[PDB]
Amino acid sequence: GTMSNTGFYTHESTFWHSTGVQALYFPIGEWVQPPSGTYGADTPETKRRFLNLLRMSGLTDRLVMPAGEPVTVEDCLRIHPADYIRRFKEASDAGGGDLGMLAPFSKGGFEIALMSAGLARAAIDDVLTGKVRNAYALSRPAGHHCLPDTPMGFCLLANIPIAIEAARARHGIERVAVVDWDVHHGNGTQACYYDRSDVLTISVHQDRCFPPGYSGVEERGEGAGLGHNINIPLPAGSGQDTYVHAFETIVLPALDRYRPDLIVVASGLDANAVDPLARMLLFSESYRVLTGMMMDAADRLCEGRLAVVHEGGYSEAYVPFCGQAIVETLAGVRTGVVDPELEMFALWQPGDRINRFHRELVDEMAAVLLG
Amino acid sequence: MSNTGFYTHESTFWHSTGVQALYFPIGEWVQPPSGTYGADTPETKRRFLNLLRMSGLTDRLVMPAGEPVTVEDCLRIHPADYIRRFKEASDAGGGDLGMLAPFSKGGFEIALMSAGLARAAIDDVLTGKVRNAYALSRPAGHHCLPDTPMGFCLLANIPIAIEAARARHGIERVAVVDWDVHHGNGTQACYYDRSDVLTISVHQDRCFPPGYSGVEERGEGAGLGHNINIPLPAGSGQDTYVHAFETIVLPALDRYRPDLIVVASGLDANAVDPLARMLLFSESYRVLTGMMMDAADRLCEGRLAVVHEGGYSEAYVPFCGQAIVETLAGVRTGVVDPELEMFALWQPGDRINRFHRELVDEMAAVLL
Amino acid sequence: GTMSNTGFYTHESTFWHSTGVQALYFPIGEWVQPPSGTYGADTPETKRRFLNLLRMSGLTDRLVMPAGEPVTVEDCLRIHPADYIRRFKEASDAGGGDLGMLAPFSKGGFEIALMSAGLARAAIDDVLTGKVRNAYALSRPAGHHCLPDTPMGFCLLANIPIAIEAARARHGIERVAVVDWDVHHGNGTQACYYDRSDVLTISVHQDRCFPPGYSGVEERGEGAGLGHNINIPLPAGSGQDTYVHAFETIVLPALDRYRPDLIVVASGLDANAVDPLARMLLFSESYRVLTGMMMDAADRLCEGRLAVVHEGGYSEAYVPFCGQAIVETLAGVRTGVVDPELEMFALWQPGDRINRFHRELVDEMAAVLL
Amino acid sequence: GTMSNTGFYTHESTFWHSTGVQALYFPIGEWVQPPSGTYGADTPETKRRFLNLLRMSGLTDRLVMPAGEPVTVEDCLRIHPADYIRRFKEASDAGGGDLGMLAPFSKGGFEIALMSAGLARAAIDDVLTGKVRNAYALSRPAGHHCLPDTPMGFCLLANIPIAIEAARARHGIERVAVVDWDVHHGNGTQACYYDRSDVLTISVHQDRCFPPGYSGVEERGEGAGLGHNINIPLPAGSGQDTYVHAFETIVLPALDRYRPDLIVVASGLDANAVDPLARMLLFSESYRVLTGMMMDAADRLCEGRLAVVHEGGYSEAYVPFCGQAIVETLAGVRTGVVDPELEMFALWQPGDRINRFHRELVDEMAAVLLG
Ligand SMILES: OC[C@H]1O[C@@H](O)[C@H](O)[C@@H](O)[C@@H]1O
Ligand SMILES: OC[C@H]1O[C@@H](O)[C@H](O)[C@@H](O)[C@@H]1O
Ligand SMILES: OC[C@H]1O[C@@H](O)[C@H](O)[C@@H](O)[C@@H]1O
Ligand SMILES: [K+]
Ligand SMILES: [K+]
Ligand SMILES: [K+]
Ligand SMILES: [K+]
Ligand SMILES: [Zn+2]
Ligand SMILES: [Zn+2]
Ligand SMILES: [Zn+2]
Ligand SMILES: [Zn+2]
Repeated sequence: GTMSNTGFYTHESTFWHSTGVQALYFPIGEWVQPPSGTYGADTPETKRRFLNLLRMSGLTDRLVMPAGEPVTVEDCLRIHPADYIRRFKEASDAGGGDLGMLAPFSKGGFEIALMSAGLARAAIDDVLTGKVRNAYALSRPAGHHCLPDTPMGFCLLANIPIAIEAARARHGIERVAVVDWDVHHGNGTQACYYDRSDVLTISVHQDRCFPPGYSGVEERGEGAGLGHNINIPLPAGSGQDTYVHAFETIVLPALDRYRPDLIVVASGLDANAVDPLARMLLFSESYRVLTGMMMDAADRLCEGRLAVVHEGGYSEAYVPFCGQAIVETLAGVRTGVVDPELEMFALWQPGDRINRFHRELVDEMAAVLLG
Repeated sequence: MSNTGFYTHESTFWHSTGVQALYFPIGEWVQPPSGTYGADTPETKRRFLNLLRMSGLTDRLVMPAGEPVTVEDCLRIHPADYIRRFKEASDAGGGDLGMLAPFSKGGFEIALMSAGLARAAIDDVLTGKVRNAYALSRPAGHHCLPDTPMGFCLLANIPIAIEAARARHGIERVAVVDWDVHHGNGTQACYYDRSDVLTISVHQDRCFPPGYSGVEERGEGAGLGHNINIPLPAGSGQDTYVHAFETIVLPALDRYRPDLIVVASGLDANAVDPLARMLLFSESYRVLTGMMMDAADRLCEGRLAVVHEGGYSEAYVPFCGQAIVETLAGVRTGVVDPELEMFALWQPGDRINRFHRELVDEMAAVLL
Repeated sequence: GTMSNTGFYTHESTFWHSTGVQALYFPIGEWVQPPSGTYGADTPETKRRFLNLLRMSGLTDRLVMPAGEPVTVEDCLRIHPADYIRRFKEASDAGGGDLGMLAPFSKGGFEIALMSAGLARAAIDDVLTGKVRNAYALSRPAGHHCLPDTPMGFCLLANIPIAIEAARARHGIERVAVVDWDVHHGNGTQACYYDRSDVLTISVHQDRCFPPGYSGVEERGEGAGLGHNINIPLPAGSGQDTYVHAFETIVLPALDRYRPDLIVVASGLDANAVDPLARMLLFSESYRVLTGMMMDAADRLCEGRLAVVHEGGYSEAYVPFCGQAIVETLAGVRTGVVDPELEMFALWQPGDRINRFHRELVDEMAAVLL
Repeated sequence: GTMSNTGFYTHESTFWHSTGVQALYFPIGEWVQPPSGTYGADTPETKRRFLNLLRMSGLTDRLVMPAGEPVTVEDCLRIHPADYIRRFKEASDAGGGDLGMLAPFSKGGFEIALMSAGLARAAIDDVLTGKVRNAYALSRPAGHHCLPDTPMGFCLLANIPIAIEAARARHGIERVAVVDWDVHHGNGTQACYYDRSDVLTISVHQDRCFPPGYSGVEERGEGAGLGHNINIPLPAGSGQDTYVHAFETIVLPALDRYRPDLIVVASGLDANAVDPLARMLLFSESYRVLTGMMMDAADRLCEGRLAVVHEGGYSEAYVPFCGQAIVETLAGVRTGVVDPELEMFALWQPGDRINRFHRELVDEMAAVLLG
């Protein structure tokens, strides 16, 4: 019982990153009144409360929890140009700033970003060397929107690509699949590997949400990357049925065709049923099913090698239950935690008429993407 | 001076639901919140009023001093036992006498004031002191059953206000159009067997009450045909809402011929609300308010009273509320909604909208 | 009866000024963790809750509440150099900043600072023209630490000096007294008039608090201003007895000798018993006493002309009861408001031994200053 | 580098205790408006931020940090009557309550109180068995105002007395000294041992603060406890000089005469210079001095056996720097932490004239209490 083979990678400094004073994500000034209680959208508590519940549940006693270690600037330069890293560190040493679109940070945010990327790097490395069978990295700030030279949407470094390239330099790995179930499009991961065949990048996201107006079915890669990028925009208001169907008919077959040597999941929990930053209806049970599917795929394709890296998630109240369910599934253990909304959110799921239409939309995309 | 009344009182912001994480009670697995506590926080309503003041619009609004309803007003809807137990709990430490309707010490008096804002707004529209009105009621009312508070609602604000107007003025027909994203089960129950109020609810399918749709609940006895439930799919945007108003709500009002239109205006269908999955934004509420004003112009001499219900985004509710009041008053301000472009880009695609329109068209045929 | 002759000057935009993300007033960074919940020290709620209680009490029905109007850049230039105003406006048009010592502000803070100063200007003007007998201006951001060229300690413009100089240009008023009972030293007001006899500046403050380490008894002005500045540093831990003694034996006699044509109170409420930014023991009853004393002085010396301008106060929970008590005293009415801490904060007051010693310290200052 | 002999005892559940909605400590109601941001006075963050800074500082890598274990009902009954324990458990199983004066708690507060007391019990036990040389227990809820029959002032169980009596039953310890430097009077500790000679209870506190109006110099015990209780009320506005003089002239000589076999410090951090709940002027350097004096006393009198148990402290911004200073002193190490208020809070200290008068008051008390 005792110790599982699942690693959980976290460091206190990830909770010290601050985006500044916003009302939700709206900058103050003009017509947006400063907030009185919670400021910001990516608040530390939207990630800390997940860790706190994990500790209260007792699960941490059964997890491998290594000390966090930051990436180096050299690790960053495998993805980002030296000019971006210089200006980022320069602003961080002053009073912070925002070098992209909706990517604010405070004094010292550079070092925290290095630690966050280091949690992902260590999780992927420890899975590859067999120190653990699978892993969850509680990275904050997130990574999947960060382009090589432009931070975006709360993401300051390209966490997953940095971790993959660091692993390639130290281990060599023939093919990697990144499955992004954060509710927003993983435009950063897509851009980092768009012209390459050695990473299959898959994103399931709310149609048109972030980047705003973007769907992306027709963006399949270019050059050697043609056919190695898969975008699955789902309608707002999709629930577990739609997500499970997209995984069954698109994600899983795409992974079987590609035969990766490692599966990385970009795990945003912002598709949850009460998140302010999207319109989806997933709940804790949904994340159990999706995690189980990814574990099954990793078991069949790459000896169970599955690394899960946190991205978004904006409900302080409900994100902890979804994260708890993921880690429980990775570790193969249940706890005494009771999700208080388990039945309510099941009753909120769309009816059969809506689910049938959403499946038809998914089937149409599966024909376009897999044939 | 505009001819639009805005009814608000400071005490409505002093009602508190207690410590919850969102709406989850704290306990073994729900950690107490660190920043904002609760879901119906005072700021989800005060920030609307604050923006109205910053915009200058309050200088052109009629803003009477709030006056609470009396126990006699409450007893037209609620049994004396409920009102007694409510007052007794409020005089102690508060409590929760229903399902998800917590309140603190003194919450009874605040609920009387909240209902009084709705009573005054409706009365002032009926007597013509103002052409239309917005009542910033908190706590909300549209989930409150005659003997059971529910879903943040402690008294049946709109029904108390209608029955108070009837007791002085005698009104033959009133229509209540509820665009709060949750089903107005309280309004529905107060008038379910009556023809003198047409109750219409547009709500997210299955949301609150959880799993409830309600198309088939069309009234009973003398009220048969006088209740209309319009469940819309989660993820519906402006196109779907406007179509449901064009094809169901407005035709239903035309047939019924109300002497007064009351809108139960929750702002929780907004695109970033935590408590629903809809995609309305400030421009959507301008369109819907314009449609209700045009209906009131055609049917009842512009008599339109708008009573606040839900809305849970502290950041974004103010811009939606501002847009409604600007539309009621017929004046624009310098306020620019910073999310106008983004929330337009978020709207559903044509394929989704076409399917949602088919679903609305099917209900329109059934609902006559 | 019906309406009073007391004005209350407030504008919604004053609550929209933000100092940014700080833990209390500490900047976030390597060792100061970002706060969860309340960020900053000068939070909007430390002033808005005062107004909210005033509304709940019903007192606003009987107060004159004119619409707020800002001061102009021209009004500011009577005190501040154009270079400061230009750099302040420049930073405010971008993303905010901090041009001094512990004076952060956000985008648009310049226009809000103009409105805050405008509340003080209008309050003083309306008292002078007789529109109201007395007034309270809920200014935020505060003003009494702002030097002519350097903002400091949450103060971005010199509210009271700008208001006084505007009243001079408009009405030619000759002698004004400023009595500053904010718990911190009014170094800005002192600096603005240090060489001038047409304003008597008096500050009662916690010894060494803000500016840190400053006491100031011997700084009594210069030139024509010699004898027209009075600093009364009181020990940390002083309560109502000590404050009342300093007012009876120093403040009131100084006003009698100066013969002002207007009394302005710089009213910070941060000497209250639970404030985080000072160590004093005043409570709502204390502010009734001090306000009555200032009203008595104004009644004797300048026909009741008394304008009260808000400065500091950092207890969201308790500042409202102190502000309410001041405004009730100014209007000569009582309300149904019950201060829940009256019994406890009276029990917290220092014992006789300490009060005796504090009185001796006050007596020594009085012998020097008078 | 390597491990210190200092224990730090904390459990996640102590941060889940909630006092409910109060503005500061004022109950909400007709004239106290509900708070917007921070609710309550004893907020979880007033203790968690101390732990968070300890982790950031790297000091935790060199501290012994055992898993928290709660006390049992048997342990509580050594101090509290069965009727109180029964009623406390009953209210906790429902929806919480307040069984005393200013001691609210929420559902499940009973189990959390048992854990909080357990942190103190284990700290004292491990100091006594030699598992660590000294220890800090981050107890929350606090204990030192709790009377045997009546909770008070945020304290639900008598943490320190429960811990001492548990140590007596298991180890037979003969004499213990409790030195309470929380800014409020330790009326709970005083009551628990008032007629006993086997605990010397010393409290340094702001005169008249809490319980309100209480000074207490003349309350020196009864029966076998005569001369074994020492109250040192200091004036509001006292700073480091006054506190240090009180320790040099009263606390340290009292410990030398009593010859304890263990020293327990009831460590509230609410004498700090920005605390809302008192009027004192201590800062992080002051707590280094006071902790060093207690360590020197323990070194001379009881083989270094010193257990420090958290009580109050209500500045979220500043309490962490004071707690960090104490633990660094116990462990005998420095870190990279920079207290940002060192220069300002030194400038705030009282002038010579006040310090001389406060010293005279202290001298008069030493003449009554020790001679
Ligand atoms: O359909 C059942 C119906 O029963 C009636 O008694 C309630 O008042 C209605 O609101 C409800 O919908
Ligand atoms: O007066 C304003 C000043 O008050 C002092 O007590 C605080 O330490 C400073 O941070 C603040 O700026
Ligand atoms: O404070 C502890 C003691 O205080 C004394 O005044 C009481 O008489 C004692 O019974 C009590 O235990
Ligand atoms: K995605
Ligand atoms: K509805
Ligand atoms: K002063
Ligand atoms: K003490
Ligand atoms: Zn996301
Ligand atoms: Zn609603
Ligand atoms: Zn001050
Ligand atoms: Zn204390």
